[PDB]
Amino acid sequence: AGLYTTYQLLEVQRKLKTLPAFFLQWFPRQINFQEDMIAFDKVIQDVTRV
Amino acid sequence: APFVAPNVQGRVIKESGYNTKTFKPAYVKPKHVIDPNMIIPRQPGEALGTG
Repeated sequence: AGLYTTYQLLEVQRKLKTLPAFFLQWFPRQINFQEDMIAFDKVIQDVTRV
Repeated sequence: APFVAPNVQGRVIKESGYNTKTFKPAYVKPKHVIDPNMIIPRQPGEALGTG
């Protein structure tokens, strides 16, 4: 006291808030590609005919 | 069974025969023509650009 109030520091209270991954469980496949665009070819095959 | 007074002969009982089923199998004949108009054009696995 007098010059300055003495202190005890008790431990720091770190709240690290995060956004845990949920939707990325349905995007498991990863592609790293340098080409300009990605492309899909989707095919329908009606093999149900008699 | 028929009831029959024992003083008389007895009753004649009829019978039945049998039947048969007969089948011919059907016939199925699909085919494709595979001329170039189908072979040439790019199929899905082919890379864009060259192929």
